[PDB]
Amino acid sequence: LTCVTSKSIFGITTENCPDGQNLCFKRWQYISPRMYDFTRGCAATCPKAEYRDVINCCGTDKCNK
Repeated sequence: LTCVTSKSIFGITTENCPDGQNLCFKRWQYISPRMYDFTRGCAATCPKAEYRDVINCCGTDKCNK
């Protein structure tokens, strides 16, 4: 599995996920009422987000682009 790890106007950076990591993720991390921080990459499991966070996972190449 290959996942996107960063994206902008320049394009995307991708990573061939390590062994056992067969999901891509997108995560919104609550920082404060007016701020969320965004990450995306490879994962082994799709953890349940704690309150105020959102985590979405998928299992096909570059699905988190």
